Amino acid sequence: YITKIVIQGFKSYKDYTVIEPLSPHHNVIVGRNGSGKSNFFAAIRFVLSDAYTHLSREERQALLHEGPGATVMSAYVEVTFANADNRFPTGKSEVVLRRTIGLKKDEYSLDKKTVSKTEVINLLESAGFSRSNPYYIVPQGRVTSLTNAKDSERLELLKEVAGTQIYENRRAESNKIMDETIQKSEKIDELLQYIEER
Amino acid sequence: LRTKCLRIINQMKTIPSILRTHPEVLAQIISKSNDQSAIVRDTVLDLLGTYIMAYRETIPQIYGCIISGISDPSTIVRKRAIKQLCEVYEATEDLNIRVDIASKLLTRSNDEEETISELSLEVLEKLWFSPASNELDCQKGYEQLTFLEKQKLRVQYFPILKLCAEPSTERHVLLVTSLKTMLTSKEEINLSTLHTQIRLLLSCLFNQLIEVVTETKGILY
Amino acid sequence: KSFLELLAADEDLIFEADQKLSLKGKQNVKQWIEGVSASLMQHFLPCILDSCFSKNLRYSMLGIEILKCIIHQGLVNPRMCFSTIIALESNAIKETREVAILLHTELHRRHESLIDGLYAQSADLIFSLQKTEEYQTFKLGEFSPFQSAYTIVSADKSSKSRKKLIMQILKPLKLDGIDLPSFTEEKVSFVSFCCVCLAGIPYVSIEEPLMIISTVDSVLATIGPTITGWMKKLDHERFKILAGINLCNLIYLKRYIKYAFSISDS
Amino acid sequence: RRSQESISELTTVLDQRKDEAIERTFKQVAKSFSEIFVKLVPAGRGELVMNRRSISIRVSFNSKDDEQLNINQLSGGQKSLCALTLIFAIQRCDPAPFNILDECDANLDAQYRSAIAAMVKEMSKTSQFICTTFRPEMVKVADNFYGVMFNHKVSTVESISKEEAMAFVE
Amino acid sequence: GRLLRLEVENFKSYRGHQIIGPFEDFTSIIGPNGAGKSNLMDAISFVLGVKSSHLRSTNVKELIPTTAYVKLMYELDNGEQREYKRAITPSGATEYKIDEEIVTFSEYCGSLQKENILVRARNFLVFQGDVETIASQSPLELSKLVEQISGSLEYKSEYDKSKDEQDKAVNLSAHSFNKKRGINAELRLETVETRLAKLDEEFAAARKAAKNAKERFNAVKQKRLQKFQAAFSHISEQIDPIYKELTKSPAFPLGGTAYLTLDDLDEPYLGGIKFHAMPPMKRFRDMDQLSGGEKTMAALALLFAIHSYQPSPFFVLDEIDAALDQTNVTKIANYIRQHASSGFQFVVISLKNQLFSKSEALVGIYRDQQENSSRTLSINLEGY
Amino acid sequence: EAILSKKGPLAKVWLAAHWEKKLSKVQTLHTSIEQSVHAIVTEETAPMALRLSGQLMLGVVRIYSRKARYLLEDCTEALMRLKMSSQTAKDSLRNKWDPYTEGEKVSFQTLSAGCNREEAVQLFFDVLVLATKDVISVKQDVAIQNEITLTA
DNA sequence: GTGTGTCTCAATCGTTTTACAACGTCGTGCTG
Ligand SMILES: Nc1ncnc2c1ncn2[C@@H]1O[C@H](COP(=O)(O)OP(=O)(O)O)[C@@H](O)[C@H]1O
Ligand SMILES: Nc1ncnc2c1ncn2[C@@H]1O[C@H](COP(=O)(O)OP(=O)(O)O)[C@@H](O)[C@H]1O
Ligand code: BEF
Ligand code: BEF
Repeated sequence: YITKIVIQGFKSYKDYTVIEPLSPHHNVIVGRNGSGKSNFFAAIRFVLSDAYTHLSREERQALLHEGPGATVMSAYVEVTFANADNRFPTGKSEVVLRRTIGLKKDEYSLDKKTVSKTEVINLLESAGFSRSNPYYIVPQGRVTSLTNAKDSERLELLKEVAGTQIYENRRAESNKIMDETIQKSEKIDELLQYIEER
Repeated sequence: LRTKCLRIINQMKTIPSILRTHPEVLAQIISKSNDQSAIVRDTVLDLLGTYIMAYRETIPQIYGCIISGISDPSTIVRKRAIKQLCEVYEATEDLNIRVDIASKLLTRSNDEEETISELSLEVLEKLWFSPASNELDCQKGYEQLTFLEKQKLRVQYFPILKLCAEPSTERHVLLVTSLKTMLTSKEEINLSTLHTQIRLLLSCLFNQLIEVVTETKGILY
Repeated sequence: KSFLELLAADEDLIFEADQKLSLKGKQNVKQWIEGVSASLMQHFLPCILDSCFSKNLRYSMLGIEILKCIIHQGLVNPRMCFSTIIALESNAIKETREVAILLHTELHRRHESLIDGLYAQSADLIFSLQKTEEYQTFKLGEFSPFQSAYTIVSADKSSKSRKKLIMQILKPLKLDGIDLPSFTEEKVSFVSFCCVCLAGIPYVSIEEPLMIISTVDSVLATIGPTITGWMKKLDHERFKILAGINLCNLIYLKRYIKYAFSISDS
Repeated sequence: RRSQESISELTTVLDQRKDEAIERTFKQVAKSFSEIFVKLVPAGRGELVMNRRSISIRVSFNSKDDEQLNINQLSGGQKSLCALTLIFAIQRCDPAPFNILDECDANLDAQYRSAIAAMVKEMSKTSQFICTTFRPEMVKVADNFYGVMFNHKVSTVESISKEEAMAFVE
Repeated sequence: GRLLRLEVENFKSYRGHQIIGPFEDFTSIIGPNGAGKSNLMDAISFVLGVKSSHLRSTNVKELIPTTAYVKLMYELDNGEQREYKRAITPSGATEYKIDEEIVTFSEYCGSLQKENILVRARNFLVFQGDVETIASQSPLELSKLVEQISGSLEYKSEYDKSKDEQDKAVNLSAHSFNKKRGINAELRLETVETRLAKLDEEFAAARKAAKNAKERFNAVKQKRLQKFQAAFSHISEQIDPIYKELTKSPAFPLGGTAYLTLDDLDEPYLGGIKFHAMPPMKRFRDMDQLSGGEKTMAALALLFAIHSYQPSPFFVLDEIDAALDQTNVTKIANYIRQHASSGFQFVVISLKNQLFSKSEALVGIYRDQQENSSRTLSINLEGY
Repeated sequence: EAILSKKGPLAKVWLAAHWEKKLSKVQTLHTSIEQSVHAIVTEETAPMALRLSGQLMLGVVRIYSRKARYLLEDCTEALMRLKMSSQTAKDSLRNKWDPYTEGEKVSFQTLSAGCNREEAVQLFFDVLVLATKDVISVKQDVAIQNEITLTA
């Protein structure tokens, strides 16, 4: 599926590091006790999830690299997806996403198109992704997650995989729009009756 | 309304001759060089560039309100102030003000925004060893012909030596890192073109270094 | 010089960086080395930040260079050595009042939590440097060693941290009366030093000393009229004179605060 | 006005479609869970039951009957196994994208780890997996292996092929 | 001395009267998953009286098939086998007991605490998947933990109540003198003189009350600070040598460092005990963006540092090696091997064969499918 | 197919819901509603789900609102205008006939490393797994040390 | 063949809402 990733300036990743076009089947990562695995998965979650949102000054500084080389200002992660039709803009066979972060700026993007956040949120939402804490991702030692949570949350996850939350949200929003139109329509009717008289 | 007026006069008259009759009005906009609005700051920097292009004789007393904008938080003021320093550098001839251009350029080699660290190099490149004339190709330095020794390379050469003479260990390192970063240019042709200019320089100084074997204490150093 | 040059090898990747970036930015196509320095500073730290206050300028300037490197690479816990940066912020020659402010404004930009209350500790150091016995009467007007401290923190909407540090200065301003008979001249000389450091500093707002005057009138009310029938009565003790002189230093300041901005009425 | 009444019809039909989709997806995920869990252990029953609302994961580690074995009183290993069975069944019903696993080998045994390895082989046939461990059972199934190393205050990634299954297990 | 026996009937997944045998120094629980292998730590925690919520269950009828009890026997270095038995009576109440005499909690906790076993703040225990969250919680609760080891909580209650008494007296007296300066400032009429006399006497009364309260406050603060300073002083001088003993592998003969700092040296209860650590090849970062393995090592070093102050008779470890490689599990195995003596009894649960492969006694746990009774056996590692 | 091409009005309303309210002026506002409803009521494009139907419903109601607002404005203007090893151990035991104690099953098993350490502990973990799945009944509480009898 | 005049991409300066962290309120679980 997804092919290759580049990370630079991220935590414990100073320079220009690329990973090979990995295999579509099972992949494993092995290394030392405390090096570069949790950071790798945190970068993958950083580019595509709902996390690191309510950040602050020391937060948007906590995820850079602090070293003796030179003071680093910005960092960026970029992934490469080899989709077929799962993502809606099928005109692009190799979609690419990236999120750069400085000390006082962040920008989502598409294939060098620097769009805002709401559009990439809507893009990932039309695809088969989930905005909030995703079940297909498990962080360090957090595997005993969806076996001890309150069972209403399990109903919530099941309604999530069936895709209904956004449906209810947009339905309510549409109802609000309908109320605005019903008032405007009453106005229209009174004014045109005045027209008709005159 | 204060934004609009100074925005309008930036192109309104097309003649700074109004300030030939109103130097107190010019003194008005000099005061607003430190306004909080980042928008009005650049306007002052644009107007003051235009005033030098025609009414040239105000190089010294204007110069102060120019470099005072390079050390500012906004990027627009910095990306604009730099380009005005370009034009001023050629029209001016006092080497003592030329060095003040350079020290304020090299200090901004690195910045919070990436583009400031981008523009600051080529605007330096354009000055030091990339002249815009003829006879700059396929030759070396020769003996006092076409008056290139005291009329062409004296802007390519002179402001160097007085900038690299600072014994401060900051200067000797801030330069040498910048030079290597300048080498990795945009790669249309990246090595041979820059070579030809500096191979001339490296032979040009060398001709003045051949003066050391045809000759003085500080000059050699 | 050997120590600084040793540490400089890790920092020489500033243009040896580009010597390597000529193979990194433009690519080509025992493991103790990283951990010799980061230990041999902590075994010899307590002399390093003691040398910085000497009069031998070459000795001092070549000490502050080491301190400039250690915090920049983070080899020793900055918490242990942050209480000496403020003591180098003002009480020296002009040639070092830059770098101290630079480190003091670097940590407060991106760390903000490892250093937030330590001012209360570090202010004991500055008073521990200069001697005051029958001499050097702390008359108002001198350069308060926190003149820049409030400036560096106030470069935002700091409705909280601006309040935090002044709390760390007023800690002996109120008289807790840790033991009401026992206070020594140097102990009340301490609080008099804390008076002037609050005095000579300008502010961006006006509200923050209005609670300070609210505190000093409490000690004026609470413990003042206790000693009022003591000084006037045969004065044959040092319990009160070590305090009543300190207590009457408060009306000095409070009078200076009514003229600190000439806006408070009473 | 005609446009208004047509969109009202649209809201009604979409609500009906939502409800039938919820029902069928619950049934399918329940069946998938039961199948995967009975496949994992030589003898056991697993099933999900929705409560009376529109969930309770009645697990049992034996074949004959349960002894009201309340969840989060069983063990760490059993509930880790239950969580993995849940996510793997959800993905079996509908293929999810690029799932990622960080140290699932936490409190399992040999046999459970082997059974995990075989079923994740099949799930790798159907979808995209990336994972991290230290043990010899998960390693034998990826057919595409990597490796990281930390030197000079930077972490680098590489690509290796055979030495790791003997170097970082034994 | 040490733990010697455990006889328990009808505990959770233990039907019948089972007897858990000899517990030498550094014993290892072992068995397949999902069958015994930590109900033993649970039964130990239940004898050492604790709330059920820290255990896996959430009530007291849910540990059985009739009413049950756990009885522990302990040695006091002088031959006396003192037994502590805790039962579960019907309807859900409970009855504590020492040496087959019914005794309320008071003397239970007292005569238990006299052997350096602090149960109000359990420290000798650790639960499955909680080793790494011992060095990552906020600094206030680390100060709370070390203060519970100090045993000064009544001091905390008198402290904060007296602080409330004392801000109340001082602010009331402040507004009081404000109104006095107000009223008397206009004097140049009976109104002002009544205001004078009554307000002066009111303020003198508030002053006497404030002075008394200041005395009471100074007393409680002096006692609390004596205890806290004793504890912190003795602990914060001992963590760096043992941390360097933990992290100095043959690969890195300069192990690393660890620091415990605080903000106000005189008033420490305000800012919690900040704690930081440095692995061998690493710069200074806080305990948030550190990884799992160093978190585990730091937490174990912290617990051993606690042990350096007041020695506990035993120490129960669950799966402490969840996220570790081979190097440092071999290191901690060597530490535990060469540190256990007459004062310490390490009872460790783990699966990695390398870890428990060099114990002294093993307790293996099986599960006969006939009764669903997770029965167990035990064996020595001395004849081999 | 509204995602791919620009044939149907379903593509236009999808743009309206997906991008923003803008980039759809009055000249392209006047589209059809009934066609959009009969395109959404049938099965959607390559993603068979409901999320896209929800977005389409938001788009059609937004277009509805904007057209109604434009009608209101025009009517107001018109009014204005008209106003004018567990196997290896299982094997050794499977062969050996009852009775057998642990000490003797260990005696006939010598681990390749020669240590009475890892061999014994692996033997122990083994007999534990075997007893865990209905191999052996064992007995040890007879107050005799190392007295486990092992029998199928 | 050279200046034209129109269309499309980037910073910045008020709002806005929205996530977040402090604070009473209950309700279950015990122990005397
Ligand atoms: N902001 C950072 N900048 C640089 N290095 C970091 C930063 N935060 C954490 N690290 C280092 O990253 C490493 C974490 O690697 P991880 O993948 O977390 O180890 P594990 O192998 O246990 O998963 C540690 O050395 C940690 O100190
Ligand atoms: N009250 C009870 N009665 C009978 N069995 C129980 C009871 N409570 C828990 N159990 C079972 O006891 C077993 C717990 O064994 P434990 O020792 O907790 O497993 P681990 O090996 O992870 O430590 C589980 O099967 C659990 O369901
Ligand atoms: F819950 Be036990 F530790 F396996
Ligand atoms: F080793 Be990582 F933190 F899982």
